[PDB]
Amino acid sequence: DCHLSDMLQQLHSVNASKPSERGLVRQEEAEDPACIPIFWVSKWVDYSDKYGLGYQLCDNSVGVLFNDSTRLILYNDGDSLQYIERDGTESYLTVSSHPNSLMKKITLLKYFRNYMSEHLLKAGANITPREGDELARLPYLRTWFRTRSAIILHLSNGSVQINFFQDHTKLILCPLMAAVTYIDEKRDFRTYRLSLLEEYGCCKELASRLRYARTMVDKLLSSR
Amino acid sequence: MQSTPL
Repeated sequence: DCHLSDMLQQLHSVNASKPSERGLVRQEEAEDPACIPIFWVSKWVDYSDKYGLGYQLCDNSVGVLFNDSTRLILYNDGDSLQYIERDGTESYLTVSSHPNSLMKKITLLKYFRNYMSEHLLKAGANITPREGDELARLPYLRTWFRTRSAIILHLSNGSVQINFFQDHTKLILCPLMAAVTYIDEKRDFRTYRLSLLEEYGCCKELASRLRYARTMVDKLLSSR
Repeated sequence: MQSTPL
């Protein structure tokens, strides 16, 4: 589908332009709040040792990527489900309609959702998401991993999100908008167009985060 | 492992 290849290309162009080594960095000029994401990962729990990775999207929907490479998504209505098999095949169900084969997986998903509500902060709680574009589809988590510095989450709409552990800063990259939103140590959020970062530059801190994102994106590519 | 707590 080309999303990751496109993202790698956008990050290579911006990083090749050396955005922190300019006479006058004017990061604020690259700002475009029109490109705020529809979706990002708000919370997560890694129980990969035997259940899977659970997460919450900013619209209060929840999902799990189970150890058997399957996924299950609960919409924010609390009932509408989407199940996705190993090879991408998608079924649409309800928790009311009770296919016995998924009751254990649904039980687990509900435990994850309860766990996240009771114990975990909502990243980007102070962000109004962009309105989705017409028959707007809920994404699921394609791939994820974590290093020592960060967790890297690749959603099915092409966006990748990198949450750094040390300082709690967060990047969300969208290859469709060709944008990056940066969430600061103080939870301050800005969305930037990658083409304008090329033109105007950005501080060292974001420059390093974007260099790290390219290598993370190459890694995501190498799994393929 | 966990995301940031309340």
